[PDB]
Amino acid sequence: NSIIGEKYRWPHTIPYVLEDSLEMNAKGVILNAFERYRLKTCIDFKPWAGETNYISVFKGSGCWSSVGNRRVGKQELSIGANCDRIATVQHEFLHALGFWHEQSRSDRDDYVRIMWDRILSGREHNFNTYSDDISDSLNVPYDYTSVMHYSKTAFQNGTEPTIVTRISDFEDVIGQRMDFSDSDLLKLNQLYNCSSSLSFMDSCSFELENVCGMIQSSGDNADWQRVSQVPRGPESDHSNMGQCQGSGFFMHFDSSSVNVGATAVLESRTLYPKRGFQCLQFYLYNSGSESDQLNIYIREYSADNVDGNLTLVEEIKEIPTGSWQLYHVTLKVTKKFRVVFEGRKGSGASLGGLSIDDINLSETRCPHHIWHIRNFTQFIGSPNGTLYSPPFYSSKGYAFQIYLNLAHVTNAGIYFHLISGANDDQLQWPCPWQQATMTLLDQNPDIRQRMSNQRSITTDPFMTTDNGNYFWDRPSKVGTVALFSNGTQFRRGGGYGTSAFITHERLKSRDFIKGDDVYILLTVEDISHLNS
Amino acid sequence: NSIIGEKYRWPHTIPYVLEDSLEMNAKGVILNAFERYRLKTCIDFKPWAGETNYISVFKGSGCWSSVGNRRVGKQELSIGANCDRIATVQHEFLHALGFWHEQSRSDRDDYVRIMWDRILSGREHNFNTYSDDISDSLNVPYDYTSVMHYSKTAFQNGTEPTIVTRISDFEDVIGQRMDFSDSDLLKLNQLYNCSSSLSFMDSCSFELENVCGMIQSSGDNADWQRVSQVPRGPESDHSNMGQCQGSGFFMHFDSSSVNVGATAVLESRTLYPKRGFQCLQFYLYNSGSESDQLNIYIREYSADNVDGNLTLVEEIKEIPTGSWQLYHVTLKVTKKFRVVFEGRKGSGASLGGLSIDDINLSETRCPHHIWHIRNFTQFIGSPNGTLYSPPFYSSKGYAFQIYLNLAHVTNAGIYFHLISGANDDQLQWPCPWQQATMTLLDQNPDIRQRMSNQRSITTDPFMTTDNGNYFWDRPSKVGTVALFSNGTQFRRGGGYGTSAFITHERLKSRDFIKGDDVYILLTVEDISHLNS
Amino acid sequence: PLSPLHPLGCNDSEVLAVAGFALQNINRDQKDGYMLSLNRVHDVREHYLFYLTLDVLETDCHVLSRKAQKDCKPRMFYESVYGQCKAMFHINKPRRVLYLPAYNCTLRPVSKRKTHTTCPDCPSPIDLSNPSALEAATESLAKFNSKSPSKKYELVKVTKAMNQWVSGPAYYVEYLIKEAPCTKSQASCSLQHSDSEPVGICQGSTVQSSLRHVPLIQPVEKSVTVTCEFFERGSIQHLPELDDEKSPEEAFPVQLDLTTNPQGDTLDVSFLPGDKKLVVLPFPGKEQRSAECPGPEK
Amino acid sequence: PLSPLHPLGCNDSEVLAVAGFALQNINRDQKDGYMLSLNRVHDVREHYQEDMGSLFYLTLDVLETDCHVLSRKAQKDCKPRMFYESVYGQCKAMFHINKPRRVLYLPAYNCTLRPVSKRKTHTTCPDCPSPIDLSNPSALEAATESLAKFNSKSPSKKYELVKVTKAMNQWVSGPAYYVEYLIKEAPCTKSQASCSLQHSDSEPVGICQGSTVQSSLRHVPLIQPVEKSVTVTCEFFEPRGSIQHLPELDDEKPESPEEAFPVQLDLTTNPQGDTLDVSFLYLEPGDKKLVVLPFPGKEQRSAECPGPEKENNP
Ligand SMILES: *[C@@H]1O[C@H](CO)[C@@H](O[C@@H]2O[C@H](CO)[C@@H](O[C@@H]3O[C@H](CO[C@H]4O[C@H](CO[C@H]5O[C@H](CO)[C@@H](O)[C@H](O)[C@@H]5O[C@H]5O[C@H](CO)[C@@H](O)[C@H](O)[C@@H]5O)[C@@H](O)[C@H](O[C@H]5O[C@H](CO)[C@@H](O)[C@H](O)[C@@H]5O[C@H]5O[C@H](CO)[C@@H](O)[C@H](O)[C@@H]5O)[C@@H]4O)[C@@H](O)[C@H](O[C@H]4O[C@H](CO)[C@@H](O)[C@H](O)[C@@H]4O[C@H]4O[C@H](CO)[C@@H](O)[C@H](O)[C@@H]4O[C@H]4O[C@H](CO)[C@@H](O)[C@H](O[C@H]5O[C@H](CO)[C@@H](O)[C@H](O)[C@H]5O)[C@@H]4O)[C@@H]3O)[C@H](O)[C@H]2NC(C)=O)[C@H](O)[C@H]1NC(C)=O
Ligand SMILES: *[C@@H]1O[C@H](CO[C@@H]2O[C@@H](C)[C@@H](O)[C@@H](O)[C@@H]2O)[C@@H](O[C@@H]2O[C@H](CO)[C@@H](O[C@@H]3O[C@H](CO[C@H]4O[C@H](CO)[C@@H](O)[C@H](O)[C@@H]4O)[C@@H](O)[C@H](O[C@H]4O[C@H](CO)[C@@H](O)[C@H](O)[C@@H]4O)[C@@H]3O)[C@H](O)[C@H]2NC(C)=O)[C@H](O[C@@H]2O[C@@H](C)[C@@H](O)[C@@H](O)[C@@H]2O)[C@H]1NC(C)=O
Ligand SMILES: *[C@@H]1O[C@H](CO)[C@@H](O[C@@H]2O[C@H](CO)[C@@H](O)[C@H](O)[C@H]2NC(C)=O)[C@H](O[C@@H]2O[C@@H](C)[C@@H](O)[C@@H](O)[C@@H]2O)[C@H]1NC(C)=O
Ligand SMILES: *[C@@H]1O[C@H](CO[C@@H]2O[C@@H](C)[C@@H](O)[C@@H](O)[C@@H]2O)[C@@H](O[C@@H]2O[C@H](CO)[C@@H](O)[C@H](O)[C@H]2NC(C)=O)[C@H](O)[C@H]1NC(C)=O
Ligand SMILES: *[C@@H]1O[C@H](CO[C@@H]2O[C@@H](C)[C@@H](O)[C@@H](O)[C@@H]2O)[C@@H](O[C@@H]2O[C@H](CO)[C@@H](O)[C@H](O)[C@H]2NC(C)=O)[C@H](O)[C@H]1NC(C)=O
Ligand SMILES: *[C@@H]1O[C@H](CO[C@@H]2O[C@@H](C)[C@@H](O)[C@@H](O)[C@@H]2O)[C@@H](O)[C@H](O[C@@H]2O[C@@H](C)[C@@H](O)[C@@H](O)[C@@H]2O)[C@H]1NC(C)=O
Ligand code: NA
Ligand code: NA
Ligand SMILES: [Zn+2]
Ligand SMILES: [Zn+2]
Repeated sequence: NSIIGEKYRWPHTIPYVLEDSLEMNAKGVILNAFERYRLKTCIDFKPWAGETNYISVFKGSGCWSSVGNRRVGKQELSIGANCDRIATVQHEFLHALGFWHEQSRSDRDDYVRIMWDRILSGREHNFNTYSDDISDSLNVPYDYTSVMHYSKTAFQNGTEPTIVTRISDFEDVIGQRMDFSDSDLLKLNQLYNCSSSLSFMDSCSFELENVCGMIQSSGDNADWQRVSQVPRGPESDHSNMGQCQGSGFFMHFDSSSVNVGATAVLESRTLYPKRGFQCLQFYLYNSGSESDQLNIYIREYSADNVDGNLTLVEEIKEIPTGSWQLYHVTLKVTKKFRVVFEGRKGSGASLGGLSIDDINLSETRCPHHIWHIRNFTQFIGSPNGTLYSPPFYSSKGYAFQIYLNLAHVTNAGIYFHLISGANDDQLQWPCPWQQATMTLLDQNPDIRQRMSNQRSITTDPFMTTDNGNYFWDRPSKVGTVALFSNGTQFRRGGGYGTSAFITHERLKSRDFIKGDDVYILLTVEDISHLNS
Repeated sequence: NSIIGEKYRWPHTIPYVLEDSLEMNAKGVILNAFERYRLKTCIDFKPWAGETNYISVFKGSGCWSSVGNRRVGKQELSIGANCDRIATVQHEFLHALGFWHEQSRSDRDDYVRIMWDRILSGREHNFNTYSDDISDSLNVPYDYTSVMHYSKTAFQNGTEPTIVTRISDFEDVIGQRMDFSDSDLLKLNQLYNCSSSLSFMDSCSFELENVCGMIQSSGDNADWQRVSQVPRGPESDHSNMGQCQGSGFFMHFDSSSVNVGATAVLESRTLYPKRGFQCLQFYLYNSGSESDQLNIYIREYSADNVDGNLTLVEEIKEIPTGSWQLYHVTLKVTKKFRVVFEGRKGSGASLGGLSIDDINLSETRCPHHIWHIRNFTQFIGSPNGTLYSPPFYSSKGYAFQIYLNLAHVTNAGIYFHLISGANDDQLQWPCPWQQATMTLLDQNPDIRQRMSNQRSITTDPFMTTDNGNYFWDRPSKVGTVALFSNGTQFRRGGGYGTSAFITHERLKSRDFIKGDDVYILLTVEDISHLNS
Repeated sequence: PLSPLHPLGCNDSEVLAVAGFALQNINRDQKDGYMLSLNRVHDVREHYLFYLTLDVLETDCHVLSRKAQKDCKPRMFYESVYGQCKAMFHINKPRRVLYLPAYNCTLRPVSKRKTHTTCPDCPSPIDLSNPSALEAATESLAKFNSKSPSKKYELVKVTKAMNQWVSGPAYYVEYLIKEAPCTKSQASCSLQHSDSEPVGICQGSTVQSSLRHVPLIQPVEKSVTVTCEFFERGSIQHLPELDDEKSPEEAFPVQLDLTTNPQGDTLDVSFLPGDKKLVVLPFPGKEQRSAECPGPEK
Repeated sequence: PLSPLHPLGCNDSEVLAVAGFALQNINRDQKDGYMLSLNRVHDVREHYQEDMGSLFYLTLDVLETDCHVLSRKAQKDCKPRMFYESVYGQCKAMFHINKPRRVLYLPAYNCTLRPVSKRKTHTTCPDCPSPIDLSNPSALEAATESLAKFNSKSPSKKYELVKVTKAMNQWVSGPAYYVEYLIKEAPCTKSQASCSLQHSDSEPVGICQGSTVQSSLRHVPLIQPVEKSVTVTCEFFEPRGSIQHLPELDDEKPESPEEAFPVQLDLTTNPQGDTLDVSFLYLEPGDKKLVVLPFPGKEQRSAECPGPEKENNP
């Protein structure tokens, strides 16, 4: 898989240029791909400032790259039309770092079979195999789930698969373009001696007695307890549900047996931010009343006061009861800090308490909005799987709504719709360069192990429809009348996304669907500044 | 924990000198410690050949080392009297690599409490704490199980603990000296950018559908199947038993439904040896008759024949039925090779088959002998916990027997006894410099995650007893009459080992006791060549 | 020995300028294909007439475009076409006359195996007679003709063809276009004798993927692009790829001999009425070359 | 300047030889403790008076060795102490030497030594043994336990303990004490035999290095497990001023103003000077006056006199 030679290695922080030829959506997508590298690898990207060799992104004839550092000088990397997929970018950058395709391994013939007669005439070289003389597999077994593996249909001349995996269960698995596989990182971080990443800070699932070094101080009246179940709720932790009950722990704040006003605190260990922006996330179960609350503080340690500056960052009230809920808190800490979790019994008859599990902290930007879809399994493949998201407001006052279509026998589609909002009389029409990213969260306990499915579209203010109208014009001009959940009419502008966001088999894989719930993490941002 | 500064780093392959002052046992123990480093880290040790700075192990006042590469030239490390324990050497070498003690972290006060009045007068500096600007904890939480953490009794003036861990459950956990903790390696490999090790080759527990890249060719008549249970046996896999049943998978060869002579093969992926000696180990369950067998082959790939040189290395017959058994195969492969597992139905009425799980392959030396103790839990703390091992022969014809004493309320002790053997009329008496290593295997699925407890004694031919007799003289001269399992009398020479091999709480921790079975891996070797 | 052809340097001011003029006449003699570019002079001889051998690289301008060498960038590495061109050109300096009686070229496309080991996802060229390349050419020409409100253009031939996988089939063709016969209500059509001669060249593409599209309100099948650029004694032979195994054989064996006789022959250059003759000799071989003539690769 | 003492270099062949002779007399004047070693000369002043009136007023930088002053061993056979147990400081001394009359004499000396900071030795070596109080009951116990072992091996001689000279502690796997102590010859034969020549009393006859390790590891079978692990080794022996020992340097101070080793060596406070009657100077009954002056101050260094360290820790 990897090319052999110390000359085909890039410096850990790669100099890049994002040439104007690139699409606005492409420029945007590329940067989000750089963030997946920063979060999961020791590879970083810095804008070129005179370094002899550097990668040069650009709308070329497709999407491609040379394998490894060719020490040419300006090394080109195409992101032409239909390349502004994130995992396409993560894939063409893995070529640049020194990787060939998965099916180009020396051992490949024992795992997959190449149906040579079904390939397009003259396209044989796209199915090359490299001997361990120039290709090092780095002692990792053959990976079907690789982000560098072709799909069963690559270069097909007809409706028949050119790459038949010898084991039948993996014939559709090959070709995934959601995120890096666990083996993809295993080889990359081995190749580049990656011991630490830029964005990763902490992951806590409480499956160990030392509970990630979380202390509790002199926990007032009550404290948090590492339990594997609470009689009223939940029956199990969040990290392992239909897998194992007791084999899986979480922290619990029993509010049923304490007085009104009683608080219990759980303080993390010292964390050292290296960016100044963080996303603290976690799953909360409420078993008591809606009156109980979970406040969050940040204890920042300045040199003037060695006892910290406790600052209330977010207060979580009215937690829905009898279900684990995903919460995202936006931080902006610059000094060594601790995260303080404070459960607080409200003035309401509680028969349980607050349960917390699967805590992740990264130096990433929180989603602007989240769509929690409950009772998910039955919508897949059903003609009534036409889900519409709650209405949301962009950071620029643009109202929107997401459409999830799961009626197709095989694929699932997502669409971005603008809608009439309160600020419409003050907004710029047509909608200029707002990039909407929709991500289907892989609900894995570890954030370093999530292969969440991400798509982005950028509102082009010059796009027209068959009637000569602007596609992203004011929804009250070019839009169709739709109903809100309360029956109030609204105007919904045209949808725009993809018919193949995820296959139904991929959606049913990994943890995208946990506890029959699904989460669509939404970020709409003005990327107009990327050109000039 | 780690010292801050690029200058306090050693080159990955550290030059060492094992000074003549060292004990024979100590010299032997040091080299076994170097092997734990080679197996679990990217740190290597090479005999000094003129390199400016180098470690120099010598018999000094007890056990000590400087923290990090002091760039002095000859840097001293002392392994004196009573420092000949493998984890003591692994500990003093972690100081040399740049680590302070665990309780010397900046955060230590939140996890442990130092009872200053209970410490010996003037021994305050042994409980130092280092500021985050001189010591880097490398973003790893506080580790009680660290091989660099003092015990609760370190420097005590009385019977009261000087280090009281704030959480009561871990007050005895602190101080372990069995092997590196998972956090000990996490920080070391981060510090030294360790991406790969010298000895690690493969670990397969079959908990994934790709089964570690194990292919089966055109498996004649039958194939091995990834199952989580077999009706006749076993009820579960070996990797997970009392925790989760159906979560753990394993390969199975159903012999009950095939005819006599039928074979099923499971061929590993290509492995690349970098040493020329290997230990292939695995757990085998027999559910069919004693007639079925599991032959092992090595398919070595030479450049002259690209189809390999298949060679039968070991044939496993008469497998005990209804229990998982640990097996060790000694290899000596120099070229890129595959391990071929062949189950074969014998001529006997079988109602199950052969089950295989927890396969590990390292470039280490197999134990010379193994002691499998069944129904273990009841012997611990019982006055009838005086276990005697089966008789064994050293590589030099010296007969011996191991003694496990578990009658003490708190500690477990192991003793090495020489006994009368068939070669006694031809051996050198007293027994000259035979190093006996006894290891209590931590039965973890991954060999990189085992903290097995290891002790070594070297027969000193000059050691005398109160009667003026040589301790390691011929057992028929200085020995007591003992009985074999069959009631035949034999002579047993004096025992020699330790009263505190492992605490009963540590023995009941990790996986030393899996399926109520315990394994004592034995290696007796002539180390006479180490002095000059 | 005779040796009238004196071996000269390759980076010489007179040798580098004459090679440029020789390449201009070779490109002007071609009526099919793409123009060449001077990378370096492999060897040069001088007789009083120059018998030079030059290493060339194909550019992105068709020979019918007649564009300047400054406005013609070379082809990308995945689609490169390079080779050697043996040529003879006599430059009469006192009479201000430049002529090239004969030339011969041999080019080879870059090995598709080498371009996929160095760039796995790169587009690689396909046969010009590929049905899918022909389809991509018509589909793209239909788009340009749908934009044209009074001029319609027919397809002449596919000049360059390529394929890759964006997320499904992707074809990249280049083709010559002719002004379709005047199909209007006028019986005269202004006596338009705009025959089968090409009027320009068009670059087109097709991408057939199942990703990024509008709503169900009108999803489009393929993604088409088209761009059109309008125009205003010897041969170039094309040999197949050089993938053969992993130096003995002549990479580009060219044969340019005016006369097989070692004494030579006279060429009546009457176009320079004056009785002007030109001394000729057989093709200069290896060994009698100057050490200062390997050629600086541009 | 009007200074009769000329500022001389520190690497001079003469200043390096006379400092050695001065260190020999300082070690010979001490009746308790361990001998010192010349690391480097901090400062050197030579008063070249007529008839060889060399009043060398030198400031020396010294390091304690492993030989007791009673052993009277050569400087060649005395290795310096390890880094975890080092004792170093300054020794201001005045030395008279008459080359034509073959005379060497040290009229006065004063020393100031400090043990190495126990905090610094545990940041640089956490598991290293660090010294303890000589009056520590556990050090005294280790000294008697080790002396009992040596006396159990002795088949006709018995030795008493005089005093603990060096004491140390560390953790091997339980308590570990490393003491050094002086031994005297026990009263001859208790109350048996003629016991002639009993004048061997109250004076140390040698020094013994001992140790105790009390751990719960590597031992014989239940047939006779030992309690402590004892070692003992014995080595037998065959002007106005003092060496003052100050406490540890900077364990309370996290680190220049204070004199690290403040030494006061002034023969006369008067700036004119005084005469020292050296009447024991060779055959000469008279003409014995030695010219003296107050302690040389700072800022008059030779620039080429910091002192090249002959014994560096790195
Ligand atoms: C059925 O169903 C349906 C569906 O569901 C429904 O519907 C719904 O309804 C509702 C009602 O009913 C509604 O609501 C609403 O909404 C709206 C909207 O929202 C959005 O927007 C906004 C705005 O935005 C904008 O702005 C900003 C600022 O500037 C920016 O940033 C952005 O970007 C934008 O911008 C744009 O625009 C503008 C104009 O406008 C322009 O200029 C520019 O250029 C651009 O273009 C926003 O803000 C929002 O957000 C917010 O909120 C949220 C929640 O809510 C959140 O999330 C976020 O964060 C934010 O925050 C907030 O909050 C906080 C607290 O919480 C605070 O603190 C802060 O501050 C903020 O505020 C979104 O996005 C809105 O607006 C509204 O509200 C309003 O109104 C009300 C009534 O009236 C009231 O109450 C309130 O208060 C408000 O008011 C205010 O505001 C306004 C606006 O802004 C103004 O105008 C006024 O004046 C006022 O102000 C005042 O106050 C404030 C506070 O509050 C302050 O801030 C201020 O100050 C400032 O300003 C001033 C002015 O005047 C000046 O002077 C000074 O200087 C300064 O400082 C003052 O003081 C409401 O909320 C909705 O919408 C609907 N939906 C849809 C879809 O449509 C129905 O209903 C049913 N039905 C049945 C029958 O059933
Ligand atoms: C092992 O433990 C012994 C007992 O330790 C004591 O008790 C435990 C529970 C803890 O609280 C310890 O911290 C505590 O020390 C150690 O012995 C003790 O050593 C200290 C000196 O380190 C000594 O302290 C002195 O005490 C006198 C007063 O003592 C009289 O009165 C008490 C009762 O009121 C009685 O118990 C005594 O026998 C006496 O009758 C006091 O005047 C001294 O004060 C001076 O010093 C302090 C600074 O320390 C200063 O602030 C003052 O202003 C003042 O000048 C001083 O505090 C204890 O008395 C002694 N306890 C006993 C019972 O002996 C033991 O130390 C070792 O033995 C010592 C005898 C001594 O030789 C030490 O050098 C030895 O290290 C300790 N260590 C070891 C290795 O065994
Ligand atoms: C230019 O290269 C051509 C290929 O090497 C030469 O033509 C070849 O000549 C052979 C006889 O010498 C004959 O068997 C080959 O079939 C023929 N090949 C081709 C493709 O024509 C060519 O020779 C002359 O010039 C060309 C342009 C034609 O007019 C030929 O008929 C001529 O023989 C070489 N040109 C010169 C000037 O040498
Ligand atoms: C999708 O949504 C509705 C739900 O209807 C019911 O639940 C379905 C799971 C199924 O069991 C239906 O038969 C139930 O009626 C369905 O819409 C109905 O369709 C029928 C005709 O098929 C029509 O007469 C009803 O009026 C519709 N509405 C209701 C509420 O009954 C739809 O058929 C469902 N489709 C599937 C496959 O789930
Ligand atoms: C250790 O081994 C034997 C086993 O004896 C039986 O099993 C024990 C678990 C316990 O239940 C005993 O009471 C059973 O008798 C024991 O040795 C016996 O000791 C008794 C006196 O206590 C004596 O009269 C018998 O003759 C012994 N032998 C037998 C076979 O009974 C021993 O007491 C056991 N000790 C423990 C604590 O397990
Ligand atoms: C990016 O801008 C390129 C030129 O910059 C323009 O002028 C400067 C001064 C500034 O105002 C800037 O904002 C302007 O965009 C431009 O070449 C490129 O355009 C794209 O490609 C050309 C050939 C056209 O097809 C055009 O419609 C395209 O948008 C700009 N890129 C994008 C993605 O907008
Ligand atoms: Na959990
Ligand atoms: Na398993
Ligand atoms: Zn690729
Ligand atoms: Zn230590």
